[PDB]
Amino acid sequence: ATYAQALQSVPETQVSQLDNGLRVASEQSSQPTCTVGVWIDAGSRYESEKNNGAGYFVEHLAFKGTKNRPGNALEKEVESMGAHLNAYSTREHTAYYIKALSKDLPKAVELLADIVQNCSLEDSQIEKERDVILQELQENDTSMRDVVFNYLHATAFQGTPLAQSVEGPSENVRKLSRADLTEYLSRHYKAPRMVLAAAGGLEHRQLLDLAQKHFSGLSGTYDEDAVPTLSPCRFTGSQICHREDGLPLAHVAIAVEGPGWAHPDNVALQVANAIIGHYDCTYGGGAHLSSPLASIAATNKLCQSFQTFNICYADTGLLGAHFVCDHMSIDDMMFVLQGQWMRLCTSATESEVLRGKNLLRNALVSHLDGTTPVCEDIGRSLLTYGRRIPLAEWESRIAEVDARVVREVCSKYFYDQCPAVAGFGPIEQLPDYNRIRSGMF
Amino acid sequence: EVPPHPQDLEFTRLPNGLVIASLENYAPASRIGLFIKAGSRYENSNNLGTSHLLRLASSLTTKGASSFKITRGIEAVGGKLSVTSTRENMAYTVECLRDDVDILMEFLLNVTTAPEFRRWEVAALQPQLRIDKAVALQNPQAHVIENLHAAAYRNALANSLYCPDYRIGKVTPVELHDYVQNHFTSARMALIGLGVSHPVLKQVAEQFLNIRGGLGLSGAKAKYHGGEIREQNGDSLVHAALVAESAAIGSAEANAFSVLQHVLGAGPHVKRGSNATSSLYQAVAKGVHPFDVSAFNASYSDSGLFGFYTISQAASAGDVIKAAYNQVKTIAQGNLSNPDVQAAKNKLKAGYLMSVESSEGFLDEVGSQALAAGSYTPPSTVLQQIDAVADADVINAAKKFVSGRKSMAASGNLGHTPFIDEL
Amino acid sequence: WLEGIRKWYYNAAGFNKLGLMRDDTIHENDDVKEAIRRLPENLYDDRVFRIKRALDLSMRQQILPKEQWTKYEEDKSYLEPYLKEVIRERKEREEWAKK
Amino acid sequence: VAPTLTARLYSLLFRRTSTFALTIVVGALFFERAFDQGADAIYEHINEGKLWKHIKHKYEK
Amino acid sequence: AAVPATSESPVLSVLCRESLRGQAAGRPLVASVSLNVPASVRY
Amino acid sequence: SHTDIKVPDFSDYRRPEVLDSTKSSKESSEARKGFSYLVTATTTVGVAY
Ligand SMILES: CCCCCCO[C@@H]1O[C@H](CO)[C@@H](O)[C@H](O)[C@H]1O
Ligand SMILES: CCCCCCO[C@@H]1O[C@H](CO)[C@@H](O)[C@H](O)[C@H]1O
Repeated sequence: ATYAQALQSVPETQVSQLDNGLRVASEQSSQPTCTVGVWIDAGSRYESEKNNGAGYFVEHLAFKGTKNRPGNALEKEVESMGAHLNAYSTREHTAYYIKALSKDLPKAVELLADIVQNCSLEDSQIEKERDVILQELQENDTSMRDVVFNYLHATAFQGTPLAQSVEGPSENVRKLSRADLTEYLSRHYKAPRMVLAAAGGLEHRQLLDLAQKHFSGLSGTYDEDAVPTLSPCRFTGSQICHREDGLPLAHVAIAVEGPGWAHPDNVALQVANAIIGHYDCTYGGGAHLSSPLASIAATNKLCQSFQTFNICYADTGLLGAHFVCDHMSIDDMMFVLQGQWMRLCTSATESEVLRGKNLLRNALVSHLDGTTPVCEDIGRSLLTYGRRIPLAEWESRIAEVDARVVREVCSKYFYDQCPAVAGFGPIEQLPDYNRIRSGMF
Repeated sequence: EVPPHPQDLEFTRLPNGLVIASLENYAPASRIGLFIKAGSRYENSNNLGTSHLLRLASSLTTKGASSFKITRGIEAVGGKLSVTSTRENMAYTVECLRDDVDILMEFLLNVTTAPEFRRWEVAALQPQLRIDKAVALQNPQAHVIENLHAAAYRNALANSLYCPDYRIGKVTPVELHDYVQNHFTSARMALIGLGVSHPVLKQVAEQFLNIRGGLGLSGAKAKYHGGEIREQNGDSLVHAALVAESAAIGSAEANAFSVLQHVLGAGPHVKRGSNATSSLYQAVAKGVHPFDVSAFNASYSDSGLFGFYTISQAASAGDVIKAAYNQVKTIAQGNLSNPDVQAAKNKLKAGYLMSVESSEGFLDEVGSQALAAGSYTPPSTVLQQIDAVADADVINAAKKFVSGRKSMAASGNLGHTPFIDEL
Repeated sequence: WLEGIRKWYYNAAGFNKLGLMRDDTIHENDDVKEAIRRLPENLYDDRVFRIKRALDLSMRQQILPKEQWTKYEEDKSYLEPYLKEVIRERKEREEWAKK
Repeated sequence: VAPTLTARLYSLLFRRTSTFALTIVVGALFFERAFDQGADAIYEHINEGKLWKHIKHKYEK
Repeated sequence: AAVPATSESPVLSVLCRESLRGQAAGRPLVASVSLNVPASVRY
Repeated sequence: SHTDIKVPDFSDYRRPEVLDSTKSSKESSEARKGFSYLVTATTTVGVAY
């Protein structure tokens, strides 16, 4: 079997929809375990200054007990069957999922339904989580990477909902009320905004059945004056520098505006980013790495690490890189990084683009390894593309990318464009914005 | 939609003792690993850290491929090459799209059967030992688990996965050659593959892995001793582990300990949950309001360590450790309900199945069985062996822990951290 | 005998009169510097002393007693295996840079 | 449905370095001729009848 | 390959039970080194 | 918390075409850059003359 025949042998993702609007999607395998969950079009991009952090607060309460299973009863039930319950929130999506034995799918779906519809939100629990969240804010402050990425969003999307952090400002954490949360929930947690996804040893018909049984009551109306729609978010070439010479290493994140989830250009952009790549001091390749940036950094000890990224949102995104280095290496790192973007815009070669394509192929497949990664792909894809894009399609999209396509697409997003820059730490050497801007051409 | 197959695992043992095992899952990508009995337990007092450097030397020049070619060649096809080690095994794994297995296999074979360990390349790599160790040791758990093994054993399993500081810059080319020649032998190797056809993998092993060396140089049996290593470093939080010798992996008694581990609590099941069914956690929680506790279980070929691990504020170290210990003492006294044991079995069974869900876990499972028992025990059988564990077996495992000579390791501000004899 | 002119040329060249070996006189380019860096300690230290002795003789416009002159028959390349590999590695990198 | 004035010159002649320089080049030649002729015209107008080129005909080949 | 590790290493967090939960070790450790990916240490 | 950090309002400095936070600024980026490069082009020709 060639790699081509392999892509054509992957079970298609079955999609159905309930009367209330809830989408039900699954990919069947023969695994004796599975992952099933609810993905929701809810996140801080949907929050206003006044309730920013509401979604994250809810995540903290989601597993603390439901009307039907008060307190730790939900917990005991998940644990006793050896299942795992997890959740995550981002600026646009929220997910609650369970990993369990395939034979326990019915109870898994019931629990998710119970969590998503009957969360207690007991006043005393809300007060406890308030303190937990404040402490998590303090811990996050010690993560320079998380700080710099929140800063990048704050400046790149300043004045818009995307500028907001997922956790929200501390004053919001101290003041959010049960009212604020229930309000947030009623407006966003509607069936038309949710996707029940599952991957593993189960059949779509069984999942659909269970969905009809446990999620039918979920509202699918809302109305007309309470249907949270997204406004485009202006991007702003700008810079935010938080100088703190007390920190040992500087963190810098730089990005130009990306196209957004739905755009075909994301594939070529992923190929370009794969060419530049990622790196850190523990990589065994060193001076021989294919990425010029990676080998230059390794031989000249320019940084502790660096990573390119393509963060996508509905109609915009952040395309760029993040690096961690010594206070005397920032200018050199920026110089080499920008030089690599310019080289791709004007002189990408067929051979390096082929490497980029192969890197992307391996990443796409190795990522969909296990029921959880697959289930997440189903849930998120249905929310973003409105369909599961098959591997065979991804291959076709990757296949059409060549050096010409890379130069043109890179030129479109990087060439002579204003970037958003965020720096944190001993950044006296972080280049002036004008110098960074001139580096874009 | 109905899935492709699901085919069965193909097994083949060659005359020289090398085992080959593959599963064609018809995936677009392949994963191949060469498992070897060459973990740190095989180093002796004169060559400590040699296996750590070996682990970091996978891209050095070989007879059939230069260091430069290995890196560029694997990257050209977006492939991957990594080396993973435990105290007993070393696993060299390659990942790539299925049409490029021929390329990754050639590099894999050069790296493991024809390394040159050129004097200047080996010298230039030494500094990496310092960087790699510093990164790993940023994790207090690493400090504690390495010290725990050093405290528990007189030898072999006592060796660290990381090179001792005094040896950095001293590991010689001859020691590397010696190590590969004494341990990378046919009867100590297993070539495992996922997403590749058994015939090709079989022909690759037959033509290029038809080495010799037999069982190679096995080590001395691990001799449990017991003891304690305390590392004062003034951290706000104290990390500590208390164990006793349990049982060798592969024995029925090992299963009892695995079930006991899940009765006590072996990790979280719910994001930010209170771990309502974790016996050790609930026992500490009753007598303490910021900490973490977990049953610890390590099973090796000729021994095993079982106990618990705690993380707490420095002043509460004694309270947490004693509360956790007392909770295990009640199990040893027979205070164990059938519902608790069934729940533990469910967690264990679901846990095992979830761990072989991904290619990485699958490969690690098959590769380890291949080296440990030179045979394959399917999930079905494993689950049965788990159901077969009796409540009395679990109670007896707890009693073995309680009366057994202890080994302990702790790091942090230890002003209130008790000694073994105070427990 | 090409070999005849060879021994004659060797002596006419005269680096042997300073106690140098042929490889001690090679012009150092980047390939040669790397090769020298790869020499085992003893060959590196021997090279350093023969060169130092020669430079000293040169400064004094003197030469060694005839019995200490390097002999044509005994002069072997200690650098060749290292230099050959250094050049081979570079050529490999150059071919990959061409793709 | 289309760009504006400056948006056209940018995408067309300024986004590149090779074309942007060519715009400056050819732009230089045309600028020079027009600038010089216009300036000379203004000068001669301000000084109508005073310059040699203005009274030359009375004596001239 | 091009999948960077979950956590990138640099050389020269916790403040609550929730964030401490899961940190206690439960199994022997494994050390991994890669050509293309950050090194890791399990348990 | 670093999340209490909000970029100050720059509305008094922004060009009119990028004053709407609900509109993409990519539609005017070509015009805004085209002008600067026209200025740069005219200056270059002036100096060359
Ligand atoms: C022209 C200068 C580029 C960098 C030269 C490094 O070159 C590399 O040196 C390694 C040993 O350190 C060799 O194993 C490898 O094959 C070789 O390509
Ligand atoms: C630089 C001029 C080159 C002439 C060739 C020298 O030729 C050499 O001449 C010597 C003196 O008679 C002989 O002893 C020796 O055998 C002969 O090979």
